Amino acid sequence: MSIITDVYAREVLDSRGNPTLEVEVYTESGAFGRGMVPSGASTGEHEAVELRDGDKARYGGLGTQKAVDNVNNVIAEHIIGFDVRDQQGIDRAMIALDGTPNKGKLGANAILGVSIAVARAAADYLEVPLYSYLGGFNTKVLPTPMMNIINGGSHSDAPIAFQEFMIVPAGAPTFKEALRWGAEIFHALKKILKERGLETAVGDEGGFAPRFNGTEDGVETIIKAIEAAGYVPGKDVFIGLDCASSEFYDAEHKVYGYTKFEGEGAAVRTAAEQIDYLEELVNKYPIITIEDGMDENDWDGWKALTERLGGKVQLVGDDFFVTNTAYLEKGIAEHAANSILIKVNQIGTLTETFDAIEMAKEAGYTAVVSHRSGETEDSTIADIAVATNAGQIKTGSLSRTDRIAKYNQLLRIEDQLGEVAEYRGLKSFYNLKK
Amino acid sequence: MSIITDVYAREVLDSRGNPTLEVEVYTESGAFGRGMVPSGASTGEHEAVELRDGDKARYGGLGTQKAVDNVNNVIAEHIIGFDVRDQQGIDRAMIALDGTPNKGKLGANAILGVSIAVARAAADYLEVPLYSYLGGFNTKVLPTPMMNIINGGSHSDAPIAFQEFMIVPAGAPTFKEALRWGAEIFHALKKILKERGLETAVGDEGGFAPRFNGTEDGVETIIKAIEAAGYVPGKDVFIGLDCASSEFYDAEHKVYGYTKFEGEGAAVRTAAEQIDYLEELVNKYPIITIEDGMDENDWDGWKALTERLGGKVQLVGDDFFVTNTAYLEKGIAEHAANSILIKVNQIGTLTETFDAIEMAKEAGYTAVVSHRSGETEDSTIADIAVATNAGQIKTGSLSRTDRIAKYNQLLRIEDQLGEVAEYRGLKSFYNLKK
Amino acid sequence: MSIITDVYAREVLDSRGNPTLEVEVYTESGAFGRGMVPSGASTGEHEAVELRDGDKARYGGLGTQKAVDNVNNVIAEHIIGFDVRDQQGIDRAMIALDGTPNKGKLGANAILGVSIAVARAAADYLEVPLYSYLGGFNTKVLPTPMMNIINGGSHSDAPIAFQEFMIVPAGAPTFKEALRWGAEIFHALKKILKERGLETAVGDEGGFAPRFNGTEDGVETIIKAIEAAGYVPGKDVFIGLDCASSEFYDAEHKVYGYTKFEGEGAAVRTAAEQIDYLEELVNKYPIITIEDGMDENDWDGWKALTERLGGKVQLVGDDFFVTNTAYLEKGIAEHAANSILIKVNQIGTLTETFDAIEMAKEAGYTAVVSHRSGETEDSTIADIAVATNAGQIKTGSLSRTDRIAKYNQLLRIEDQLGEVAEYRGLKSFYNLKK
Amino acid sequence: MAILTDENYVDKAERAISLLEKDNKGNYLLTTSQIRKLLSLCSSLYDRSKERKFDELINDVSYLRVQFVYQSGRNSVRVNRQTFFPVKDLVEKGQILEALKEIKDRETLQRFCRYMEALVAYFKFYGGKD
Amino acid sequence: MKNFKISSTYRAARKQQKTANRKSFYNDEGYMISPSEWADGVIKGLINPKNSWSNDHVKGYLPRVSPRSHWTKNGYREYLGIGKSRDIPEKEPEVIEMMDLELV
Ligand SMILES: [Mg+2]
Ligand SMILES: [Mg+2]
Ligand SMILES: [Mg+2]
Repeated sequence: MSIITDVYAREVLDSRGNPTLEVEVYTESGAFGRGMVPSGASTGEHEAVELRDGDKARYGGLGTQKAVDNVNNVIAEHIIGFDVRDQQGIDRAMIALDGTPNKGKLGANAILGVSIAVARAAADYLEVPLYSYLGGFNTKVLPTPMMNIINGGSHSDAPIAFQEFMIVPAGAPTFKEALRWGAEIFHALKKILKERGLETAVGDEGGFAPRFNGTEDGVETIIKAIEAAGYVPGKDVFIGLDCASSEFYDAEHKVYGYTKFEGEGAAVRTAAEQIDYLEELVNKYPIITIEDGMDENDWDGWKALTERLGGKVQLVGDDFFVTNTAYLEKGIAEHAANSILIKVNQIGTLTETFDAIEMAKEAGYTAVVSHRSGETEDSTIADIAVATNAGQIKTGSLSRTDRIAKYNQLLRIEDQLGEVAEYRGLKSFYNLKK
Repeated sequence: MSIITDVYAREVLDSRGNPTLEVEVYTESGAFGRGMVPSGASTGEHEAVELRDGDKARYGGLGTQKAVDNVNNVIAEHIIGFDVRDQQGIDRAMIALDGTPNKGKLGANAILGVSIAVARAAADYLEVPLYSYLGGFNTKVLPTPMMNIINGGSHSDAPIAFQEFMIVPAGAPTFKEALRWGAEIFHALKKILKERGLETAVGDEGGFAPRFNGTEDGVETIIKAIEAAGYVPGKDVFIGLDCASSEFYDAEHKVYGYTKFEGEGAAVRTAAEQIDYLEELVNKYPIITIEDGMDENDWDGWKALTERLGGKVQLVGDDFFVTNTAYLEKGIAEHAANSILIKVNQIGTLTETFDAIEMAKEAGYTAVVSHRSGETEDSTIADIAVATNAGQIKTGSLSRTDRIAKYNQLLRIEDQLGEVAEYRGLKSFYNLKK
Repeated sequence: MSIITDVYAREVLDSRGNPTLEVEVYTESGAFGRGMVPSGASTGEHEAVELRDGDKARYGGLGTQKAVDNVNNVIAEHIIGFDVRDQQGIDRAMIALDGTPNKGKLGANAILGVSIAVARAAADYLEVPLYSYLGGFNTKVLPTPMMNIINGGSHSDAPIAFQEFMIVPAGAPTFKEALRWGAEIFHALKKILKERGLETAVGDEGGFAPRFNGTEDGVETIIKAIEAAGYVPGKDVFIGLDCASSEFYDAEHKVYGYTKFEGEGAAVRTAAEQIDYLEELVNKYPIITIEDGMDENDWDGWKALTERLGGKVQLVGDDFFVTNTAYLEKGIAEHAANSILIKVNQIGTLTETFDAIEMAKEAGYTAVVSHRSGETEDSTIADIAVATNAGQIKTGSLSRTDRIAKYNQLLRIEDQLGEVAEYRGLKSFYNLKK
Repeated sequence: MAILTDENYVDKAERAISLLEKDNKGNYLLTTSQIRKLLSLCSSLYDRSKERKFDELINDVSYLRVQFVYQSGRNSVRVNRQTFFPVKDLVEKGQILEALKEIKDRETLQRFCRYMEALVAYFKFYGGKD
Repeated sequence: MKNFKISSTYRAARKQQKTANRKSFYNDEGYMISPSEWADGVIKGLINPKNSWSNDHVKGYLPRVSPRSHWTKNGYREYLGIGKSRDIPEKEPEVIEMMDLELV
């Protein structure tokens, strides 16, 4: 009735034209679940690694046929016969079946696809919404969106070291209003960039990568777009950063060389000077979030940055924690960062994703459910964000259905919740003080 | 058990960040269907118009709350009670309830959303795939895709007057191989443009808009990308054009002015000169498709172009025919074009879409199911193409989930059909001799 | 089939012999849920009040016929027709129908009984365990039990001002072993009290209330029982205190007068002296938690106590926060305590209970789901503790089944969880360091 | 001051009824069937004020006033999903209640009755329906 | 209506006699109108879309309605329209009148 009868994987395309896989789960009564895996990384020291074919004559070595065969010929036989509502048991069985810390034998993509498909099939069997199945009865908080609007760093050729600039409409009454505000600021920025003769064609996440003079130019243009849309910066819409400082960090010189992206006249700053630069940016602009402000190995720099700025601006560790429970626990013990970026494919299963989210929540940190560069039409991360009541999501810009699908799912969730739906905005930043 | 008990529309976003709507249909036994509407045009004399709010405060006058209320208050009361498998009856009831030729009272988006949601709910009730429900038991043909890869005209600042350039992998054995070839050619073109220093960001349809020297430069770079991927131009992969010649048409002087897009020194061509230019392009390059080679009102030019090139080149009427049964019948009688571009939201109803496809097929024309600039995660047009056995689809490039979703649905359909699945390729161009 | 069809209420007895109510909910398909209410307080400025009949002829004025009639006549007609899985909507409807901040019109007991009955009927309809319905798929943590061993204060004639002494077997590997250790220490202490001539009769919560020579004698006897059972104090089993300082606090002189419970020769301490005395007790004994160490209105003294002992010792606010959202928010903002005692009948609704639990969790506080002095055979708070993964519970001693029922429910939950169940023990005290 | 004088009540009826509400088609909303009892009472009271003095006509005036305040709130006409209360707007625009308040002797009573006759006459003039 | 429900036989009769496919529409005054003007009036707000249409007619004198059931405290099924009700009926009103010439 709920016993899993069929587990079947196939190879599909992601939003970047690269192969990924999807897994379909069928039970006895006809309950159906489909999980599509976002594209992650096949290399990593302590992050779950996805399995790639490595056949240079097929998709440039990015095929996912090996992981499809792993699902169809290994995982399917182990999982068929389980109860579809035994998500923790199935995920534990798959982890034990892989037998390696980084899920390299079967592939983290294969395991994640089976986990998502099983969870969705169980929600289909129970005839409950997916967020209701995942987070229980008390799921009401619509996450505060952190919408990427301008790209820098290695995502653009402009002289900007920081990788992402984002708008956070934390002053909106509802999620529907926040989405409308974000879309209107997006279109106002599009108009402003057209007037200035800058490029408008969008990147991987749907945001622009224009030719700016620097970080201050981009932040000021974002402020101008916010005001052109008709909203107050620092009251209605705030600014978030994704510096990705690990890209321009000299390991042996222990400096943050901005010259890699900002020309030979840029500022090569130490960890302390980087802290003062971030503090200057926070005191100058309505910046409420900074992501990857220090290198993934600059633990002392992260602790000093948290001491200096951890009470007024959210500090998110993306590569600092790489959704690893061990790294998150060490960072909590050492008072480094106050927020973790949750990526479901960098850990492997939904059980461990929720374990990381609850460990971050129990320590006062904020969990930000995040997209990847290669996404799909699957919008499970919106259901994860609502189910955990995380209160924050980072699912891209307002310009591609790889990103807009999550916003549409959040709109559907808010409509379904109705009068019990809650949008908290600045209250979602419970890691901050006042 | 199949009686419709609920019709509910809600306003969501599209792939460009502009509002559209989605409809959900619930029947008595719990069968569920969801239809999302691609964004079309609210203006036009001889095509179905969409209903926009026009309130400049909300979304810049592009809100769809009016059409959502038309579904929830007008269409819902009439449709609730019908059998969900009565697609034609529901569609005719909606058309009669509107009362206008252009569906401007209720909105074409509203009617199309209800039509798609009803068809999907009927397929869900019958527990059959959507293409099987739409087209019957004899659904086997996988469409040959025309993948947009380079954009010019109004979508690029380069001196190119042709709106779109496309690759057609008609030499593939299966659709899976055709998709792999398209993705590899896309990535090879991306590498070539990166080496050339041209912009690599994608547009609305997922393709690049580089700054080429001209049309010949763009076609030659496409051929270089085809050969860099290891495929033969003119045997494995062909080239299609979407001229959109109505954009640079000087109607007052009855002349085609390339000076609008290709600079001040661009050549000026009459109808005969435009035919000669298209024929020269066909002779120089492996061009198998030309779309909107003439203006939507140049009927004599269309007749002359079909008399000159119709025996070896597919000529598609997009603005010429506007998915209109009357215009298509007039073109069939006057031997104008040999193909029609089919957009479901330009007609507003699945019944009329299938009527137009059947009329095109009965006259030797090919029907090409197409996308719009703003799409959704809805991939119904793939099921429409497979259900009608149309043999051709035009659903964008290989770079955004608004386009990749249709290719993923076609991959799923091909996997479902198994041995039955057919990919004609060059044989899907039955309008061409030999 | 999930539509609430019948809501019945009746008057039953609690563990103290005083009346309470129970509510049964039948849905359309026959799903059934029974919720019993623990006895609470009908008076209080900022806690939910229960409705008593006030008829001194019946049950000494403690009958619950008025609230039973409120459920049977008022609440039932409003709730019937709702979906049984719409717990948040039902709870909001009952709160609105009461129309009082402290739920004094209908009674908190009535609303809580309907909430519990609805949740259990929804879990029965879905054929899922109650903790799975309440907390979702990621419910695995078996709470660490702080179980009462010795009583004092107003519950005993001993010269001890501290209300409760508790044993916490946080060194146990599993919850089964923790329960076995608690039972064996309980029996060893019973033998020790028998060999000393002290009375071994149990009180309301199941613990002994013997006459000692003071607090130090009581803690020494508990440590001796821990060693006699074969376990190491400070590694296997820890000591918890419940001072209930509001009982022996004189607000006029702002001093904690131990002369109320320890005799004429007792010492009178100020806020600083009280904090010093708690610090000396912590440094002398393996005390891991102190509950109500300072008066419920002494915010400065609570802040000083958290400044001094709040890093290494858990500080639970029972009367300090009274399971109130506003008090919890004020304490979080003011850095007062690091734990909250959650009593479900102090608010009267499962939705608000879970909201308080998540609010405490997000601030780094621990939520301790607590029993009442008059309990029932209902064991829902065990499923509440497991569903929220709170990691700590407080359900009395190891005697009367009004306590043993919750431990049996936790044993059942651990057995169903199997290999998934986690007993964190000392790791569930995440509000502390290292 | 007084709202009704012998030189202006006729012209006052013009301004009272010309501003009455109207359906979209232009016809009136009030009909004679709604103000029938009020006109009958006014006519009878005017008829009796000739022979019988005012010290025992106060109760008839109070009955007329309570009847006005009843028929104003009772009568309602619903057109195009929109309800309207024509007698109340007639009383409001024509200041019927305020005129009733100033009735203190025979002369003002007869002036008020003639004002009511003017109101109904001119209402019939502009296409009022029976 | 809570004491009763729509009967299954009437629902089936309405289902495949297809009475819902032949709806009639009315304006605010209850006069029959075409679906186009009904849609026009509902959009402009001159018609209430809820109470302004009819589902043709079901042929065959079928009972439209069946009793609705509920659960007692024993867990048994019971009709919703039966129970303790009340107790006030008197006996009758015997009005004598033993003089009326009753026609045969
Ligand atoms: Mg990053
Ligand atoms: Mg076109
Ligand atoms: Mg207490």
